Order: sequence, then structure tokens, then C-alpha cells
Amino acid sequence: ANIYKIDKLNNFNLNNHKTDDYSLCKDKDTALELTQKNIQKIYDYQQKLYAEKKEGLIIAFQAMDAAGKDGTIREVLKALAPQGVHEKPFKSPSSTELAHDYLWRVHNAVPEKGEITIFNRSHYEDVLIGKVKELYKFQNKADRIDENTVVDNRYEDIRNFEKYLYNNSVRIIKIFLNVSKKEQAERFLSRIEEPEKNWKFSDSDFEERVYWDKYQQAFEDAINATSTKDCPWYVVPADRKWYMRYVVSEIVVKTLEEMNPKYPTVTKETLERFEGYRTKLLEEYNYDLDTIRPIEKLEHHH
Amino acid sequence: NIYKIDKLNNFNLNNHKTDDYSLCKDKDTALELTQKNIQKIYDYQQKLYAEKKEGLIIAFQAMDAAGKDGTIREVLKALAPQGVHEKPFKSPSSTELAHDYLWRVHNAVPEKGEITIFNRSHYEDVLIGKVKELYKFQNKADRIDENTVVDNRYEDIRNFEKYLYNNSVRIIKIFLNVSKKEQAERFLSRIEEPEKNWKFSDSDFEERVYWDKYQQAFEDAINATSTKDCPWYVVPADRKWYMRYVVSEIVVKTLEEMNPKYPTVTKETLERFEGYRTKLLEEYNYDLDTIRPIEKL
Amino acid sequence: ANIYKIDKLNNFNLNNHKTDDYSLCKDKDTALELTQKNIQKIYDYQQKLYAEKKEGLIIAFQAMDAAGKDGTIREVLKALAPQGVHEKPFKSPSSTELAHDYLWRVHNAVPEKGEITIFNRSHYEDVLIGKVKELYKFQNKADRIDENTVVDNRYEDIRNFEKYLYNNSVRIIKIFLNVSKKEQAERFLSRIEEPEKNWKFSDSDFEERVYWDKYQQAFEDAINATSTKDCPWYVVPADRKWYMRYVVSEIVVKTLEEMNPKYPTVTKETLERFEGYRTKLLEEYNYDLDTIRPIEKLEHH
Amino acid sequence: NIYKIDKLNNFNLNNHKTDDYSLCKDKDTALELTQKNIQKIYDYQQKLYAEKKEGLIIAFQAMDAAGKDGTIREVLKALAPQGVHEKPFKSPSSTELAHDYLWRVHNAVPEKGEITIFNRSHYEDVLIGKVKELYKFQNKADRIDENTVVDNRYEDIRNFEKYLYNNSVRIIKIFLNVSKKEQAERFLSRIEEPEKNWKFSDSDFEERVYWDKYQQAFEDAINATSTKDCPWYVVPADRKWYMRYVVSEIVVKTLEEMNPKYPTVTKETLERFEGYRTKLLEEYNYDLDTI
Ligand SMILES: [Mg+2]
Ligand SMILES: [Mg+2]
Repeated sequence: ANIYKIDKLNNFNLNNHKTDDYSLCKDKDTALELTQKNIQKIYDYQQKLYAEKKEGLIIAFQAMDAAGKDGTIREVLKALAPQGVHEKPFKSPSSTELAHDYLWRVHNAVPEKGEITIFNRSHYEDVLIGKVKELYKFQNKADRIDENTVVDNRYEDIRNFEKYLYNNSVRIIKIFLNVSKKEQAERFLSRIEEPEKNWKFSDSDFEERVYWDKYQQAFEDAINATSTKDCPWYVVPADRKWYMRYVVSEIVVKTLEEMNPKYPTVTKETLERFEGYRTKLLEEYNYDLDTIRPIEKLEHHH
Repeated sequence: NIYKIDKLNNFNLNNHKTDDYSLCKDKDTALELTQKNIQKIYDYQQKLYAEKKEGLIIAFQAMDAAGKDGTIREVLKALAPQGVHEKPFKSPSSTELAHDYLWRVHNAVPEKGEITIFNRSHYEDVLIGKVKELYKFQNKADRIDENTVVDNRYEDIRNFEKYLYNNSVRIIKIFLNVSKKEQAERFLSRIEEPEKNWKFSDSDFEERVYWDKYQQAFEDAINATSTKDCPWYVVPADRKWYMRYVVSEIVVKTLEEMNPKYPTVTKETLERFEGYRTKLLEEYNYDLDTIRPIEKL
Repeated sequence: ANIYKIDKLNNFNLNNHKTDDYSLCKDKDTALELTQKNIQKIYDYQQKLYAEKKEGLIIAFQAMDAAGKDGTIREVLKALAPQGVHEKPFKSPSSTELAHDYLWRVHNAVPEKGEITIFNRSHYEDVLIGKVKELYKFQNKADRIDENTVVDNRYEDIRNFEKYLYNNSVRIIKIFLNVSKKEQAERFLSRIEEPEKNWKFSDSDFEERVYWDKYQQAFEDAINATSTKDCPWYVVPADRKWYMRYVVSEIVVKTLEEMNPKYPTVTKETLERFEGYRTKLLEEYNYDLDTIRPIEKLEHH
Repeated sequence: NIYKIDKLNNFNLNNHKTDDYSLCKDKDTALELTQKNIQKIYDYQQKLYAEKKEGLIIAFQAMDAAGKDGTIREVLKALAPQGVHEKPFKSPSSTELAHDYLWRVHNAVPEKGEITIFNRSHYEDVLIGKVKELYKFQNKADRIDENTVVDNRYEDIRNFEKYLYNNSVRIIKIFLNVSKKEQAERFLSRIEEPEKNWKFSDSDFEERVYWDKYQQAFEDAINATSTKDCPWYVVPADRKWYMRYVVSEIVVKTLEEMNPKYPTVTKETLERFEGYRTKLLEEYNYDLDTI
């Protein structure tokens, strides 16, 4: 029972989850090395997952600007080999995406069995900025859609979507990077003061600060309404980058371990065909190949 | 409607005969009524497209030669091409099987203001998928319990269709209920007319062996997923003229509940519009056709 | 059509193509009837095209606002059955579409063999509004892209793309609906004055009128640079709606007729299996089916 | 150099040996140089992603067990996940066959600022497509002349790749040139190690019968589609360490010609930014970490 894992409905108080907790590993150097170990194991699990083609994984990060989503995705999951991997940032919806229903663009990006898709922001956008700014009141919708129940029905629909995925061999890790307002300001200052990060800063990043408290409430309500055993939320303290990377590497490793991927074994009958192909290849080259069965090699002429 | 099912666990297939014609016994009457329904469907579609508020899926699920393509063609050829997609769900590709079963369906959901026609549907996964137990041969995670795969699909389908309803997309579900003898007559016709040979295949004939199991799978699907907001319509399919009539009635009545209207523009837009009108009139010295009086300053 | 078909490079003078020509059929009632005939034949060709699964067709309409694109697509092509048909309006590109290359969203919408896709506007937007407003100067691109060869390279690339399609069993009909500025103004007035058309008018429709002459020159240059025998341009006078509908029905019919679709005939071997299935079905029902060969029924009972 | 082909009709396969190692004969040296190249690739990728001006396709085309997956994995696992897609072109689906052959390729072309890796490519349609003459059995229009189908594909591919170039997308084309006996040793290894069985199939073995025809089809493709802007790289594939080294050099050298930079902001944005900085400082009692 992680102190950071939320696995039941209506069981979540945001004020109790401090942004600068570090209780799993107080020493930074220790955490950096444990993080390198976790990364090795992630890469190993990914190769087994890709080979088996049985289960898919979404790793979804949801948080305020400069909480640490891109830096964490980059530092922890750059371990992954390119095969089977997609990263999908959910930006402001296009005209076409708004003309469809809100889970249409999300479901499209769900991974294949054997593959991993990383979500930078997610379908939770529609009960975060969507609830705070009440965007549903300005968007086109049928007159029979009752505005007072739009948000409640998104919590239901999100629960049902995530459980649909679970039942069809796609897991989702949901990660809230819980950063404080002052730490966000320090990181914005850093985006302004360092040339190589200027591109990352925009007007509306600054202007969303005015809605800080409403966003905090909307995270609290979302996590209360969509945490289950099969689709838990993880609330990760985000004020220290080294710690936050450590904790995300732990969550990813532990989920891959429950999924327990293995290189597939081939059937009895395929194995027999395979032995026939082995003999043919060996005969083509008069047993001059590197077999791991040395005794048969000594049998044949040269 | 004797043909609408709008509640769970309320459906007996044996009571829904394939040759019922109780709504309209005279063929020539039904052909006339079908033409009026078609004109109204065209009118509603122009309003639905202009308003961009609600989407419609029209889904047809039935055995081979029940009448899906002939009905879609005769009833919905009235539709203008704008905002219209037709999507036949064939056997899944590799990529579709590597994704989850609703992935390819959700991708074809229409935009608000649009109509998408489904020839076969997500219901494939509790019909041929239940009868041939395809889930046992497909790749899936070890933790997936095979004994509950079908019940979980009924739940997930109900929840998916209610999600769509809540986000401005309706679905009409139509089961064309054809008898096995009538299927055989239509297959014979696909064999004996050159211009229909292309439509006949080996596996169409071979699926007849599974007739009864498919009938049970339709019964179970309709028991498990009929709701007020997402009803099933069980349409007798033994006569083409009757079946086209009934489908025209269902489509027209759904579009009328949706009640699309050309949008009215705000008072402020109307004022800018007047400014544009005066400019145009002045550019051409009042030598345009207007239906409204000209006031000058 | 034929005084209106352009099938050669650098062979196009827009001033010789009047917006109100009506020389193919001067009588409106005649043209309405000929249009209904063409429409039946289009539907018949479409069913054979769909059954054969050998060739695809793009029907692309490019023109100024209220030239008549939507109402022509609606009145002439609503004959088509829904199967195998898509309509794709090219609006201003999304973020994602701008981040990709300009033909990416067009090629995505190319139809399958046996199918018809209608383009309302097209890839030609990138040498029309794209040339007129020089949008390429503000868009993201690599430093090595030379700005004053961007448009010439689009003409080359468009020719090459269209020839690529032709070689892979997809034809394109390109139709320019050539409307006058005055007639556009009358139709805008009608969009403002009639309740049911208000939705169709926007601010920027009016403001683009200031660029009218530049747009006309850009259509001239495009047609000069991309008309070929296999990918011709059709310049259709658009000032009268009945005439424009008639002429477009003729272009679509004549193209479907060159494509010459046929219901496929099955191989000798498939025909024999089919006869075995026929006997089986007949036996299942002791010959009480509607065969086209009733003499065989006399043997049985 | 010896390995880059950048002109039409200038390519003799018999002169490009599978076990050449002339760029770096010492394996340990090549492993070290490979680590340096990989760090530089990561740095370039971050700048390419930030600038959103140019896209990069890295396409690998070769026989089974030439080394495509293991090279892609060992060299490009350095890359961060952001802006990266890997796309294997397997046998076309019935929907992909109902479209034209470049349709599924063009769909996967990357956005500006992004990198897409192709395992196999559009060249499939003049390799297995030429060798097995698949075009004769596929649906097409009656007017398509079968005797010119392949030459029109060379033209169309040249024009497609030139189109991409002109719209900010480069393609690296890499042929991993493996010998038949080395393929057999790697297939043997896929059969003898349980952990690799999944990688082996019946049809991998059966394609060997067409080895010579496939060699001729790679020769013809490289003759027909090598240009200055879209060159081919013929990389000897018989040793994995050497092949990974050379591919890291090609990717690095291409990123360096593209020359991505973190974008510079305008004078006016810099000033707004100063205003935001003072505000943030004032909101907190000047209590923030700054230079
Ligand atoms: Mg990586
Ligand atoms: Mg129609």
C-alpha cells in the first residue's frame, strides 16, 4: 500500500500530499543510483513485452506547467528502445478534435498489445481545464445535454473507458506530478533566464497561475472520482526533480513486473519444423556454422 | 413499436417473425410512404449538417443477404454526400486485432453534424466472436478470464454507447431479421445473375452451418444492450419493400427527436451583416437583387 | 466538356473564359432534363466501379466562395449511393496539418480502388491562398528552403503527385468553377438575407474580396502549370447554377465512361463451385426456390 | 565516401562487400566512437524538437537478419521518446492494398522537429514487389501497362523523396548489406536460443530461394533512386559492431548538416518576459533562485 498510490474512490485529500515529501529515499545520491537500476530493468521488461504481443501499457502524466512532465519522461523513459513506443502530447484540441467526442483523440492513441504509449496530459484534460474554465458551456453540443451533469458523467465515462481498456489488455499508469506554486515560479524564472529554455515559455503559462486554486480542487475531485485497484492514481511530490524521477522509475518498474512479460515459447510442432530448417542450413554449409551443439559438428566431413 | 426494444432482458426472438408486415400490408402504399420519408431525411440532414451539434450512427447488423447493402443504398442514397461516411466492418486486419476491439469502431464515429453508416458494427465481437469463440485464439494478457470475456463485452458496449449518447452522438441499431430460406433464395440469385456473382463467396455458404448459434447470439446481444437511449430495432427482412419502408420510418423518427434547425445568428452578427449588405449594394449602385427594402443615407 | 477542358501546359488564358458562357446548352429546361439523365448514368457507373475494385476517382472542386461548390456537389452527386463515397472539405490547416507537409492531408484522403472521394477545395489551396498571401514566409521550414522557389516547386510536386496517382489507378477530375465578382456578391447578399443561409456567411468571406484580382492571377498560373492529358483542368462557367450543374454532370459521366467499369466475371473454377452450392441449396429446399431455370424443377419431389 | 551513393546509375553491388571494415578496423575503437556519436545524436535531437523546422526519416531496408532491429535498438535507443516513432512496414493489409502503395508511407512521415524510423519502407514495392511481380495479381485499372509498372515506381519514388526534401523532410536510406551465410548463422541463432524463437518464421527460411533476385532488385533500386539530396548508404552488415558504428556516423553527419538550434526569441517577447519575471519576483518577496 504505497503512501503515494490511490486505489479507491472518495479517499483522497490533496492537503495531506505535500509537494516536497521525500520519505521513500532521503539521500539524493542513493536515489540517482536506484534510478539507474530501475531504468535497466525497464528496458529489459520492454523487450519481453514487445516480443510477447499480449498486453499494452499507457504511462500518463498529468500536471501543471513546469511540474516536470517532459523532463521526467525524458530522463526515465529514454531508456526505452524506439520499437513499440509512441509519445503523445494532448495540446489544445484542433477544430476536428472538438467536432468529435473528447475521448476520440485519446482512444485513437491507445497502444497495440506489446507496446507502450506515453501520454503528456491525457483525457483528464476534460475534467481539469474543462471543469475549471467550464469549456463545455461554449462548445457545440445537443440541446438535450444537461450542463449541470456534464462533469459527473465524464467521471463515469472515464471510469468506464479505463476499465474497458483494462479488460482488453491495456493498463494505464496515471501519474500526478504534484508541484507547489512557488516551485513552478522558480522553474518559470529558469525558462525565462536561460536562452536554451526560452522556447518553452509562453504567455498563457503565466496567466494560468491565476486559476491555481481551482486547478488544485479539480485535481482533488478527479482523483477521488477515478481511482480504482485496476486503474490507480499516483500522486508524486514534484518539488525535487531527482526524487520525482526516482519515484516514477519505481512505479513503471513495479507495473511492468505485475504484467510479467516473457519471451514466447513456440509450440511443439513449430519446434520440429525449426529443427528441420536447422539441419538444412547446416547441410548447406557442411556444418560450418556456430551451433551451440558441438557434438554434431564433429560428425560431419571437412 | 412492436419492433423497438428499449429495455434489458425483454426480447424473445421466436416472437419476431421474419415475414411480419403489420405496419403496412399494401406494397404500393409502402413504396409511396418510403418516398416521403426519404425527402424528410434529406431535409433533416441539411439542418443537422448546418447546426454542427449532434452526430448520428446508423448501424445495420445481420446475416449475409439479409438486405444491409440494398437497404442502405435504396433508403440513404437520398443523402447529400456532405457529412456522410459509410464504413463496412469486415474481418479485422492485423493492426485492428493488435488494438482493442472498439478502437476501429470509435475511430469511425461521426463528427457533430455528420452521419456515419455502419455495415456491421462493434456487435461483431459478440456475434461471430461468441459463436466461433475467437477470443480463445487471439493474443491477450494471461490475467484475462476467458469465461467472462463475453459478459464484459456486453458491459463495455453498453457503457461505450451511453458515453456516445452523453457526447452528442446517437446510434440507431437495426437488426434485419431474415429467414434462412429467404437467404438461400437471395444467394441463389447471387449465383444465377452474372452481375451479382461478385457478391457471393465460399464463406457465405459455409456460415449457414452456424445459423442457429448466430440466432442465439443475436438474442443475447439484444437482451444485453437495448436501452431507452440506445434501442434495438428488429426489422422483418423477408420482403425488401417492407424492410426499406420500416428503416425509413426509424431514421426519420430519430432525426425528428434530434430536431435539427438551421442556426440563427446573434444580434451583433446580424448588424455586421447589414454593414456588409450596404457595402455590396453601394459597390454596384443598388443593382443587386434583394428581397428586403433598401434604406439610404 | 471541350472548349472548357485544358489538357496542355502553358495554354490557358482566363480572359477568354467567360463566367456566363452557356454555349453547350442555351435552354435551361433542356439542361435540367439532360442533367437528370447524366445523374442516372453516374449512379450506374458507380455501382460497377464499386463492384470491380480496380480504379478510384477523385472529383475535386476549386473556386472562390459562393462560386457554387457545395450546391453543385449536393445537386449532382447526391445521386451516388453512400457506399464507397467520402466528401472532404479542405479548410484552413490545423496545427498538426501545418506541422506535416502540405500534401500529407490530401494524400491521406485519396480513395481506395472502387471508390469516389469528393474534394471541396484541394491541394491547390497551397498555390492559391498560399501564393496570394505568401503564407510560406511565416510558416516553419528549414533554413535551406529558398523562399522564391517555393511556389515553382509546388507546381512540379503537384504535377508529380497527380501523375503518381494516375499510374496507380486513381484519376482526378479538377473543376474550376469560374464565377464573376458581381455574381459572388449577389450570392453573398442571399446568404445574408435568407434565414436558412445565414450560417454560411462569414466575415472573412467578405474581406477576401479585396484580393480578388490576385486570386484570379493565381488560378491562371495554376492551370497553366498543372493541366495534362491525364490530369486535365475543366473551367466551368459558374454564373448560372443550372448550367454549371449540367456541365459538371457531363464531365463526371464522360470520365466514368473512359474508366469503363464492369461487374467482374468470376473464374471458370469459381463458377463450378458456385453450381455445387446451387444444387445444395436447391436440394435443401427440394427445388422450391425461384431458380431462373425452371425446367430442372420438373424432375424433383 | 565508399559507402554513399549520391548519383543515378553509379552502383555495382559486387564491389560492395558484406564484410568491409575499412573505416575502423579496431572493434574497441569503433565502440568508443559509437558512444560519442550517440551522445551527439541525443543533443541534436533535443534541438531539432525545439526548433520545429525539419523532420527526419531514418529508413532501413535489407534482408531478414541483416541487422535492422538490433541496429535501430543499439544506436537510436539514446533518443528521448519525444517526437520519435518507429514504423515497421510489414505485408500490406487489405486496406493498404486497396490504396496506392505510397499511401501508408506518406501517412507516417514525421512532423517538423520529429524523427520517424522506418523498418523497411516504400522500397518494398520494387524489391519483393519486383522479384515476385506482385503487381500482376493485384487489382489495378485495365489501362495500367504491366511492363512499365516498375520503371514508373522508380520515377514516382524519386519524385516523392524530392517532394519531401523540398518540404523540410530528409530521408536517410540505409541498406544493410549482409551475406547469405551470415544470415544463416543469425537464423541458426534464432532457432537455438529459446529467447529468440519468436523472431523466426517459416517464410524467413523460404525467401532464401530468391536470394539472387533480391540482390539484383537492390542493385536496380540503388541505381534508380540515389541523388545528392536523397542518397543511399550501403553499409556492410556482417559485423554488428562495425554496422552500428557506421550507422551512428551517418545519423550524426546528417543531423549536423540540418544544424538544429534552440530558437531565439524576438526582441518583443524578451520584454514581455521581463515583465513576467518582475511579477513573479514581486509575488514572492524577491525570494527566488536567479542569476
Ligand atoms: Mg530511448
Ligand atoms: Mg446520396
